[PDB]
Amino acid sequence: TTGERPFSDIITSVRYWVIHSITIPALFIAGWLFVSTGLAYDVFGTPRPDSYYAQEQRSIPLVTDRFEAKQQVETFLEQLK
Amino acid sequence: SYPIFTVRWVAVHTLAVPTIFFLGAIAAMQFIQR
Amino acid sequence: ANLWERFCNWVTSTDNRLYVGWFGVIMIPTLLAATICFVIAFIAAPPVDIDGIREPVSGSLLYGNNIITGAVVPSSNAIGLHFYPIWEAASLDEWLYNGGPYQLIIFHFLLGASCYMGRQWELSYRLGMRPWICVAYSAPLASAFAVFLIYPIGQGSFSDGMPLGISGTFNFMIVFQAEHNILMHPFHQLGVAGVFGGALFCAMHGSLVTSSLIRETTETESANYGYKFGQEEETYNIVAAHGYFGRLIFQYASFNNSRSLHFFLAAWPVVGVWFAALGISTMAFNLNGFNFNHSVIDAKGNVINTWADIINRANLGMEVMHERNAHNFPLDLA
Amino acid sequence: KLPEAYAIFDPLVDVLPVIPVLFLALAFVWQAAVGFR
Amino acid sequence: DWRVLVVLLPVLLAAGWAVRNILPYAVKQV
Amino acid sequence: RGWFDILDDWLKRDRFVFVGWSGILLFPCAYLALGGWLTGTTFVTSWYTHGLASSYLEGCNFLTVAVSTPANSMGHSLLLLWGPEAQGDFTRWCQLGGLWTFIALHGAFGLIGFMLRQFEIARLVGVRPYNAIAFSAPIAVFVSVFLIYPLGQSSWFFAPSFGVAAIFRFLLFFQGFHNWTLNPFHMMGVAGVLGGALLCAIHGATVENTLFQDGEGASTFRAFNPTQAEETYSMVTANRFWSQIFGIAFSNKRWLHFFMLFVPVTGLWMSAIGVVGLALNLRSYDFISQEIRAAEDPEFETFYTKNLLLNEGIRAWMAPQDQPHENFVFPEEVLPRGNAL
Amino acid sequence: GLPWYRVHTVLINDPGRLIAAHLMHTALVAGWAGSMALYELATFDPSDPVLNPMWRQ
Amino acid sequence: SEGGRIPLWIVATVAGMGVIVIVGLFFYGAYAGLGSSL
Amino acid sequence: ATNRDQESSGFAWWAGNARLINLSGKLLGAHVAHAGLIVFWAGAMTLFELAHFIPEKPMYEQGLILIPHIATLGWGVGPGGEVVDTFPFFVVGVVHLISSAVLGFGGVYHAIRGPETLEEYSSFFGYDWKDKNKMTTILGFHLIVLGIGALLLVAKAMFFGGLYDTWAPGGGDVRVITNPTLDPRVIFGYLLKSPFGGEGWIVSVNNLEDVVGGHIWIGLICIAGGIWHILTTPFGWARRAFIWSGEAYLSYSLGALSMMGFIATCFVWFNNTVYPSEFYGPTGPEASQAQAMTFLIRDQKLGANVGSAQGPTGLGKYLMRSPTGEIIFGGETMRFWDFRGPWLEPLRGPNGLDLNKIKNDIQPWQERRAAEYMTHAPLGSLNSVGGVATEINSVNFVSPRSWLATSHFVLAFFFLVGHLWHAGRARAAAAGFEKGIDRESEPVLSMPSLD
Ligand code: CLA
Ligand code: CLA
Ligand code: CLA
Ligand code: CLA
Ligand code: CLA
Ligand SMILES: CC1=C(/C=C/C(C)=C/C=C/C(C)=C/C=C/C=C(C)/C=C/C=C(C)/C=C/C2=C(C)CCCC2(C)C)C(C)(C)CCC1
Ligand SMILES: CC1=C(/C=C/C(C)=C/C=C/C(C)=C/C=C/C=C(C)/C=C/C=C(C)/C=C/C2=C(C)CCCC2(C)C)C(C)(C)CCC1
Ligand SMILES: CC1=C(/C=C/C(C)=C/C=C/C(C)=C/C=C/C=C(C)/C=C/C=C(C)/C=C/C2=C(C)CCCC2(C)C)C(C)(C)CCC1
Ligand SMILES: CC1=C(/C=C/C(C)=C/C=C/C(C)=C/C=C/C=C(C)/C=C/C=C(C)/C=C/C2=C(C)CCCC2(C)C)C(C)(C)CCC1
Ligand code: OEY
Ligand SMILES: [Ca+2]
Ligand SMILES: [Ca+2]
Ligand SMILES: [Cl-]
Ligand SMILES: [Cl-]
Ligand SMILES: [Mg+2]
Repeated sequence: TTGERPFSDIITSVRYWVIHSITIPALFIAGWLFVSTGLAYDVFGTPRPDSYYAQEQRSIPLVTDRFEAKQQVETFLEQLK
Repeated sequence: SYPIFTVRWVAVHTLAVPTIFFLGAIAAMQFIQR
Repeated sequence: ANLWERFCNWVTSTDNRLYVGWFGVIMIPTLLAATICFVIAFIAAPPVDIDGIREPVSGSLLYGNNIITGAVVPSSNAIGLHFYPIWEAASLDEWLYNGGPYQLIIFHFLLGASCYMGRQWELSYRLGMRPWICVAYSAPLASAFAVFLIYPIGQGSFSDGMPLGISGTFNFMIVFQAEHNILMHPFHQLGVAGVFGGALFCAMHGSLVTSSLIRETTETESANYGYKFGQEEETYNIVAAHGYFGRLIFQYASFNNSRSLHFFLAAWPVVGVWFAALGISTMAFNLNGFNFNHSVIDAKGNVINTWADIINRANLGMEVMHERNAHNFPLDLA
Repeated sequence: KLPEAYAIFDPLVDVLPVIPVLFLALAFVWQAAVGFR
Repeated sequence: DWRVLVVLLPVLLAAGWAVRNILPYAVKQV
Repeated sequence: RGWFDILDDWLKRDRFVFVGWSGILLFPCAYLALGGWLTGTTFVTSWYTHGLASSYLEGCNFLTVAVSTPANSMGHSLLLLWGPEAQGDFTRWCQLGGLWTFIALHGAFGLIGFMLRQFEIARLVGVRPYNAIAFSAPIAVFVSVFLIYPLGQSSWFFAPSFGVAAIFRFLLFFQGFHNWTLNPFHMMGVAGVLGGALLCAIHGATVENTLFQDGEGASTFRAFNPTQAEETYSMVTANRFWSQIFGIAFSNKRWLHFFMLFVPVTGLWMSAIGVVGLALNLRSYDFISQEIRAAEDPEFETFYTKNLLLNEGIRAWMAPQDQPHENFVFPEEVLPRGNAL
Repeated sequence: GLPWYRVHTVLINDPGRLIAAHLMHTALVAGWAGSMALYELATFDPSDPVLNPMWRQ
Repeated sequence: SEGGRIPLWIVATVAGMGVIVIVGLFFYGAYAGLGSSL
Repeated sequence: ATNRDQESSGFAWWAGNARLINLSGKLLGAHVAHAGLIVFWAGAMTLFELAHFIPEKPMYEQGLILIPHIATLGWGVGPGGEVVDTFPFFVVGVVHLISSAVLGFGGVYHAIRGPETLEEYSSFFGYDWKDKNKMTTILGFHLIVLGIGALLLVAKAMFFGGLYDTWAPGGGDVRVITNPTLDPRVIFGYLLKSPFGGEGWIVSVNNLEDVVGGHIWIGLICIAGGIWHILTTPFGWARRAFIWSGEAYLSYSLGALSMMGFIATCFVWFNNTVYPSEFYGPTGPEASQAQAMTFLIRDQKLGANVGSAQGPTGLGKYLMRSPTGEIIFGGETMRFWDFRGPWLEPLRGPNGLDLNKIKNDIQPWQERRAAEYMTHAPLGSLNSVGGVATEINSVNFVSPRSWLATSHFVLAFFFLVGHLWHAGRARAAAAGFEKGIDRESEPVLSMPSLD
């Protein structure tokens, strides 16, 4: 052994489950809402199913300049009106 | 007799907390429609 | 002792430099035939019409191949799965044109290797060993069957059996990807975990045992002289090795049981390769890799490519180009 | 489809073929309960 | 941004909760 | 016994997970590389770099998610969050492929950390550092495939993208463009990995099947004491068995295990050398004699020329979607196709 | 005895013979440079720096 | 609270079933909505 | 709790059922319970299929493997294999399901309530593995039972409805078998055929007469063998050739099952008589041939002379010769010229595909069939996307021939592995070194050195 309490002990203790029957679902719900609110989309810049193309466009918004790439993506985004 | 907030505790949780959050996210994603 | 009794005792004798045994009785001639025919063919066989479209492919050294390009070429598509022994041909010239050497070799070899496995059981029995080395060997052998017998049965022709050659082996893999998307097959994936993982554990076991060797030599001599063949004492400190590895990860990820550990060392690559063989064997009947072609779709219905679609483009390249003169109809159904 | 009268059990019937597999899992539960002695 | 408070409210409620439940043993340890 | 040495004391405590001086490098870099991969494959697209969906959020599955390489236009930019491209914007950074370089760099420093850990722990326990040494092969492969190869090529774009399907595409690309299977360094790699797996299998099975009966059980795992002095299996019986089965056999245990280290490590190292070659397009693509003969003689065919036809198909059919920055437009009529297909 | 891959370790505690081995290595490298230069001279065509410079050759 | 109150085999079974549940959900997602090809 | 830990039994939990080897009662329970599992899956899977079954779609578009088995026996279908009444299917499911309760019950009883050993209870039901006589007797019993089953197939075919006959004159239909093939020349003739192309061993059987006759022969042979083994005990040479232990017997049966699995794989992959393509979909050969047929028909409607059309290779584009002369379909499907099927045979004459028949006699139902079979080739992905690996998502289809063939090759393989395992272990155990080498009696150490 190396001093820490056995996991066998912990995960079968009543207390552990009192704590984690709260904390585990809490987190889970938080991740859920992170998606369902749409927050994720905006945090990582990921296209919603209606934001990959404009209505009549079929050209991928490929980044083509290195240093003005940011303005390029911003333009690509404004292109969806 | 036993400590609670060991190095092991930390390691365990830096892995486990994000994992449950992430699984909640992916769960949610399963009901997204085009 | 009578003549048959003596002969029996020689055959099954534990003292022959190379064990014969009853499986060896079949193994030795079949493997000799396959071997001889293979060497002569690889050096000197004329071009073979693999795809039965009178487009003979040259596999031998004398006919323009090196070691890397050379091959004993699979028998003609016109033959399909028909048995094509030498005596079915009107002449050796015909036999060679139609790829007879290939059938002679893969059948003699398959029989011979199956008997190799049996013989491993047999000697293990004669020496008072436990019997399952042959089970380990069943994995590479089943693989051999998969690419030389089973896949041709599924596809209806020995012309799709793996070629006996380096570049022909690559030909086989590329066409297999084209038609079965083997890379996206979970059994090929398990096979890769079997060989990558086997290689990992090989290096890891080797390195751990090497790392914990007990000091028995000087710096001016090889440490290998510190082990003597047959010595009863183990030659490395497994406690020190376990201490190392256990601390490298965490204690209960490590093996303290040499038997458990060696059993793992056998089971992981063997099982993995079993799934590889079964992969080839079931794609033999056209149960293919995952097909997520055009699986992601935007709100209007535009296809959004994933990496799966780029894989699909590559597969299309292979598909349209392979056997460029052999298809007259739009669907490559075999 | 099943005869109309049994339509009620359609969900149940969608689930039945898997029940054999549960037995394999059950063997493990049982084993865990006797500590894999 | 309301979505960050809506989403990361369960996490901070879990943290506050477990802090409440483990506080005496944590103080005893520290 | 000053702060340095007190710190050293703490670092080397024998806890559940050993930390060490090497832990300081290793744990944050490994954590951020794994976390980068999970974050990316769960939430981040590849629309603006490859025109690909690559996350769970978009509808990809475990096989098709990936953290994709950045746009070809980014070149070999470190692509730092605070760099001239993202300029501090976390979202734009994700959109530009910042996560790729994040994961590759934190990953490389993590691997360094892990090897340092192998050295450190070996030195604390008093064993020879052969595990670290063996681990030089994983390092050679990662550095050659993920750093050197794209550094020879136009940009990070052509590095492998971190995902299952993505890696499969990397393989297929390497076959079509580099004829990688023809490369004798790759072939030595294959020999090293398959030989390695073989040694794993055959050694494990041999030990398991020349065990001494050391207990009464039919399940013979308990009949071994981790502290025992005696060999648990018969090296002599093993040696005779293989000598009679295969012709030759190991007689020396030390050599056996050294060999087991040598074959896969060497294999991976050779494969690395090959990829360093491919970084420059220094391929083993053709046999010149082959091409001269085939060019002059339209009846001369080998599996070598067959595979080249396949490669040409791969290039033509995958290039336009796989290399979007080139704006390839290949009209139907120019696509290489055999009859009917 | 010493295995083949260790034959050179005999230099580890002999600064003289180590310096000597290093002198021999330096000799071989210099000799390689000189030889290589001579071969390039025997084969180089100086007649056209424009369409046949050294790197084409 | 004391370690050992809840039987490890019950914890094993429940955790197991939950794993089967979430992976079940994910394979259900293969056929519904995004990634379904429909 | 007798023999229910490692300490007492010798066997670890993962080899747990090896603790049952000399506990005849409990092992009886395991067996009856397992039989219950199998009957359960049959019934439940049948009802599941039936619920998910749209009668106007072909079965093979609906991922069915059991309803096809029921239809082949002639229940529920009429001409062409059209589903005319689902009820028999229903019956077959429910009855199987009901039965699995009974079996389950018995299993569980004998498993955990009944006598743990049967020998002290009944000398009739108790057995010793080493008891060669009793073994051959039980074997005999079960041979009699098997014979009875094969005879039940015979009786279905001859006295209770008949079987589905894809070869029936005028179109596939359920037909009564009145004149089964009884000639041993034919029946065992099949057994002595090469397994290679154009021969196909027993897989080649292509008429219901040979099937019924075969099963008659098998019924008698099995009952007679059954009685034979009930009445005799193994002969000397038998005694000296075999390992007589539980694990050895298991190993023999495992080898047999491997053999049978491979055979069933080939059966479902090539045969379209006992696996009618109406129910199971076309064989691979069938579909490839069907493509050839389909484009011959198309291009010939467009005014092409398909007999003289030379392809790019110099071989005919539509028609060419087999290595023995027969006129066969061209393109890659040249490999499949041993294919035979009711929609193709009206175009076949003594020298093979007949050109005048092809020009003048192709009926619309033949075009239809060729199109259907060409477009339901047994190619498809693991997530059931119909078509070649490069086909886009749209068609939900993997042939039941693929499903069945692949499943049974896997099971045949692992069962071969299992036979190696248990045969080798049976040998070592019988000889007494299954647990390892006696350090003080290491056999090799008493052998002369190799060199
Ligand atoms: C088809 C699968 C199958 C079957 C039929 C069996 C059967 C058996 N096993 Mg095996 N086993 C299996 C798979 C199976 N096992 C697997 C997968 C493992 C690895 C986990 C094992 C590992 C194992 C070990 C280590 C041992 C056994 C033992 C046994 C025997 C006694 C069990 C007992 O009395 O415990 C008592 C069990 C209970 C009291 C719980 C209830 C069990 C019943 C059967 C559940 C009934 C549920 C059912 C739905 C009810 C329907 C009723 C209705 C029809 C009226 C029994 C014959 C033991 C043995 O050999 O003893 C001599 C033993 O030690 N097994
Ligand atoms: C009729 C068929 C049959 C029968 C009656 C037996 C019987 C036996 N086998 Mg054998 N065996 C068989 C076929 C059979 N085997 C096959 C086909 C193989 C090749 C894989 C083996 C390989 C084998 C080995 C290596 C060993 C045995 C052993 C044994 C003994 C103990 C088995 C046990 O308790 O396992 C308990 C059951 C388990 C631990 C569960 C197995 C888990 C499997 C691998 C999962 C398979 C996945 C599933 C099908 C699909 C996934 C479902 C999931 C997602 C829910 C027992 C006499 C042991 C022995 O030697 O005893 C003397 C032993 O060591 N068998
Ligand atoms: C299939 C294998 C099988 C075998 C070899 C046995 C053997 C035995 N059983 Mg068990 N049992 C079984 C299955 C089996 N049973 C099933 C399926 C059930 C649930 C119904 C039971 C429920 C059961 C109970 C409750 C008891 C036994 C008992 C016994 C013992 C006394 C037998 C006797 O004297 O009956 C005499 C035999 C007859 C009166 C004739 C039987 C008539 C048969 C069943 C008609 C159908 C025959 C036909 C072949 C069935 C085909 C089924 C097939 C389609 C699946 C004997 C060891 C007794 C025992 O263990 O004592 C301690 C006992 O009390 N059995
Ligand atoms: C469940 C099926 C089954 C099983 C397990 C047995 C088992 C046995 N039988 Mg029995 N038998 C059976 C059914 C069965 N029988 C039936 C249905 C009949 C009526 C036909 C008989 C008639 C019978 C007789 C007359 C005798 C036996 C005998 C025996 C014993 C030794 C047989 C032997 O060594 O075979 C191994 C087989 C051989 C040694 C044959 C030669 C080996 C060649 C190489 C086999 C090649 C097969 C080939 C690969 C198959 C491909 C297809 C082929 C047709 C071309 C053994 C206990 C003998 C005995 O001891 O009785 C007490 C005996 O004299 N049986
Ligand atoms: C003979 C075996 C067999 C065959 C040929 C089929 C075939 C089919 N099934 Mg059925 N089924 C089976 C057994 C079989 N099943 C079993 C055992 C169950 C209970 C779980 C079911 C319950 C079932 C349901 C509920 C459904 C089907 C459906 C189907 C159809 C779609 C198949 C599919 O998508 O699979 C997907 C493929 C996989 C999941 C791959 C499995 C890979 C396995 C796990 C590998 C195992 C390897 C080995 C055994 C492990 C050994 C370990 C080793 C170390 C030794 C197809 C016709 C579907 C249908 O279309 O109905 C009309 C459907 O809805 N089946
Ligand atoms: C990037 C970045 C970062 C980081 C972040 C992090 C650190 C994260 C982490 C994260 C995480 C950490 C996550 C996790 C997740 C997890 C998951 C999501 C899982 C899942 C799982 C599963 C799904 C499972 C499955 C399975 C298997 C595997 C086998 C067994 C069975 C089963 C099937 C169950 C920072 C901020 C610094 C900066 C910026 C950038
Ligand atoms: C004595 C004397 C003299 C002389 C000298 C001389 C003359 C010298 C020479 C020298 C020389 C003349 C040298 C040379 C050298 C060389 C070398 C040293 C080389 C090496 C090589 C190598 C090493 C290679 C390798 C390889 C290969 C082969 C393949 C590819 C890869 C590689 C590159 C690796 C004088 C008079 C002056 C004076 C004094 C005295
Ligand atoms: C021994 C043993 C074992 C096993 C066991 C077994 C395997 C059992 C089985 C059992 C069985 C095998 C059972 C069965 C049952 C069944 C039932 C109970 C059924 C019922 C049914 C019903 C009630 C039906 C209904 C209906 C109708 C009538 C109509 C239609 C619809 C429906 C479906 C609703 C284990 C491993 C656990 C472990 C321990 C030992
Ligand atoms: C139903 C049917 C049929 C018929 C069938 C039959 C009639 C069958 C028979 C079958 C048979 C009749 C089989 C047999 C088999 C046999 C076997 C499979 C054998 C085995 C053997 C063994 C295994 C042995 C071994 C050994 C050796 C070799 C040496 C010494 C040692 C020992 C003894 C171990 C047909 C097709 C017409 C049609 C369809 C339906
Ligand atoms: O792949 Mn593609 O698919 Ca199996 O047949 Mn049709 O073409 Mn050809 O003859 Mn070798 O190969
Ligand atoms: Ca919508
Ligand atoms: Ca008897
Ligand atoms: Cl090709
Ligand atoms: Cl074609
Ligand atoms: Mg979805």
